[PDB]
Amino acid sequence: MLQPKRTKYRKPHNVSYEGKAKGNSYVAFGEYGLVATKGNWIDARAIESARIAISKCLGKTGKMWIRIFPHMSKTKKPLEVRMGSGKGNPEFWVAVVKQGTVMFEVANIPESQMIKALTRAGHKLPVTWKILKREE
Amino acid sequence: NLKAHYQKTIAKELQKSFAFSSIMQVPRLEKIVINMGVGDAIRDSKFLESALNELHLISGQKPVATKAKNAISTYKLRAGQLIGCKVTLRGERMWAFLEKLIYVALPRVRDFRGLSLKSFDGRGNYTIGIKEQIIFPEIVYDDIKRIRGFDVTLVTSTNKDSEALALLRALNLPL
Amino acid sequence: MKTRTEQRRLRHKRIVKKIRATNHDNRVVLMVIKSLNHISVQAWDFSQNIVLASSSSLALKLKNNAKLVGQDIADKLVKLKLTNVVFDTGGSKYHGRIAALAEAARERGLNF
Amino acid sequence: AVKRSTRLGCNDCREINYLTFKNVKKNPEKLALNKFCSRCRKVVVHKEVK
Amino acid sequence: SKKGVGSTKNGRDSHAKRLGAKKADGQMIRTGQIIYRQRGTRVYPGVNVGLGSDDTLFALSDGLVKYQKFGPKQGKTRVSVVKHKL
Amino acid sequence: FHFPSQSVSFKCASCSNSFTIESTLKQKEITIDICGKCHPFYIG
RNA sequence: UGGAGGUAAAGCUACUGAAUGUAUGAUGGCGCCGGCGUACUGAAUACAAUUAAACUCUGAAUGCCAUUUAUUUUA
RNA sequence: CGGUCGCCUCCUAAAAGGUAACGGAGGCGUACAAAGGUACCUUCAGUACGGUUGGAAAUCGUAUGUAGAGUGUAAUGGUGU
RNA sequence: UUUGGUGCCCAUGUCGCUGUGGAAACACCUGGUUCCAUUUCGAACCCAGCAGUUAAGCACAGUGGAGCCGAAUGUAGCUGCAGUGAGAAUAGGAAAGCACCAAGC
Repeated sequence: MLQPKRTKYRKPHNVSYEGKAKGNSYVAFGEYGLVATKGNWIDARAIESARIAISKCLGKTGKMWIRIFPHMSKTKKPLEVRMGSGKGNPEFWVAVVKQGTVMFEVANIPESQMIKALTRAGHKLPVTWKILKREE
Repeated sequence: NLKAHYQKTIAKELQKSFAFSSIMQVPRLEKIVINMGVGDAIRDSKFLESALNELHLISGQKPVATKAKNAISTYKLRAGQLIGCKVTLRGERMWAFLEKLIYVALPRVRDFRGLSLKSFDGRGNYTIGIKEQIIFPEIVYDDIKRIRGFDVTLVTSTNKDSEALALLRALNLPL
Repeated sequence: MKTRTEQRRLRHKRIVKKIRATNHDNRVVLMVIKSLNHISVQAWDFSQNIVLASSSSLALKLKNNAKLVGQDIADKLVKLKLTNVVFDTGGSKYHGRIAALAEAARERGLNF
Repeated sequence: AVKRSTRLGCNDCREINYLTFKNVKKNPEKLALNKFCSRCRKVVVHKEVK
Repeated sequence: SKKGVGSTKNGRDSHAKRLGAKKADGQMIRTGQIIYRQRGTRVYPGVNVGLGSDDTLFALSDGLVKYQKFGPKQGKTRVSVVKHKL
Repeated sequence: FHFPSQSVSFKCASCSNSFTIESTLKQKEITIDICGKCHPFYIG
């Protein structure tokens, strides 16, 4: 999949993030971005699924970047186990998403193909796809 | 004595040849450092007596060793572990040893084809490094068991390497 | 770089500040400059950033050995009654005619 | 539980005078400091009396 | 059903000696009163402030507590018992 | 203080370099064959 | 009103750490002949934007203690 | 029972601080007769240059950066004569 | 006030450069010539003087450049749902300023 080198803490809290979009409200080097209508904790499986679906339905001469890479860790507990004993277990690393952050920034391929690519990634991504233009 | 002779005629000649806004931007010398880096003294070469003794022999100031800059495992030393010996040279002793350095040590340099190796740091210093500790008749090759010399250094208050080069050119030192 | 003067100044300032801090009741400040020709002394009161009196070849007691270079300023300060001063040891270390000058304060009222 | 302080007594009256921390590693020996004693009211060289 | 459950880490909040602004601006403070409690010299005593053998700041003499920013960035904080009459 | 170092003179054989100066206290007049103009490139 | 926070928040080339094209691109993959740029490892900055309770260059309101006019009650 | 029984470093814990948790981050059960005091002196580590071994670091002489060195600690901040 | 002492606010004022005044004072310099000191000695430290100097030590104008600070609105925060108002960005700023003593006055 897509994996970070390390996380800041092995078992970070699922802490609430009330506020607004910090950092990425746009793309950094692409021409469009798959921007979500929500901010949550997402894993690398959907990241890879959406990214490779986008690349498959795009062309070649365009360039690809992932902006908000997975940076923190996810702590999830198995099921059918009684509540207690603190937190769960460290698992798949997580990319923190805020209200307006962009996962994938792409460039140099026909534009409507970019819109379609982000839509079909929204099919492969838990969030409702949102289209974003070129910014920096 | 080279001291008064230089300070009277040669310093003035250097000042008037390439002039400044005064006659104290002349090539200035704060001191003369004589050095014997012996780090294998801890590794049992001669247990630090060689550097102290021979520098004291070629000293004008009481020899004080300096603590190491770092702590390294390939040459054991930590929290001090003074390696080698170091002597500063002030007052009379500066020119007292410059006379022997320029008149006696210079022709005895094995690689003496013009000492302009550009050992300047561009920071107003000139770092003469010789792998032959036998450069003065003030030392006999029986103190240490290694190829050894000195990293002596001419120093300047106002940092200008050309000033040290001018000092070198005017003291019978071929370039 | 250094011209053997700003080291004296930096030592002198650090020590006068530390000694002023030793006594919470700040007195008149005796800062003395060991110049190469003579020795100058100034009564900096560290409450207004001003000077009360001075003694040097221009102020009083022409070039310093001459223990009166400190005696006159101490006499001026006992006309001000700020004795037991926060006496700076000086960046120039306490030797030479300064040994005459510094104790010249003690013999002339400054009971530090 | 265990103690790093030391119990020190005056060498002129044998009373127990001082209880202060005491380096036990690099100074395992009994401490002999010249500090104030009360039954004579003056600085005397106390010794470990126990 | 319970026959054993996962352990608990040494991860509960560490409580220190009670510290904070024991005195505030505008009120007279008296000598010996604990004006500030710190663990390590970070907030610096000014004038007429005593530091005991706990890094505990009390009033050497009477005055008013004052917290001032100074230095090259207004980041350094000095606590000082400025000489206000008792 | 460094143990006292006294005046030493010099004498050469192929250059006759005579110079007196304060230096190491094991020698009074250093007589040598190579000093001054004796090295092949000491000239200049 | 005073004090300072460091919560929220922008930002993290302002740091702690992951991160990306772009800049030198050493340096080692890879060959080359002490010589050489590298299919890639590729430092950190210039530049580019990031992620974050245990990150804070900054950075509030609120809150907090003191402050003075002040009101309740015989507590 | 797992785990626990004394104490401290960060935060969730909502800005003085605090802040609950079967909440996630580390340990301690001490260390200096100097690491106390007085006084005087005294600094960055690093990095760089050029240099007897000495190589990247020792080594000298500097420049350099001005706190990322150090300061007893676990972590925190703090500390520029 | 020219110029010597340095407090005091900070990166605007931190740095860099163009330079300027030094005539007395000042700094280097003359030397280790004693007092004094070097964790090592004339490098300080001490002496007792300035042949010399504006370069540096000192001070004085500019260099808005590196760099600082970063305005208003808005923006999150905030939390009667708008203000409240960050940050951050821009404008612009600043090349220091705040004084005494002392001689050149």
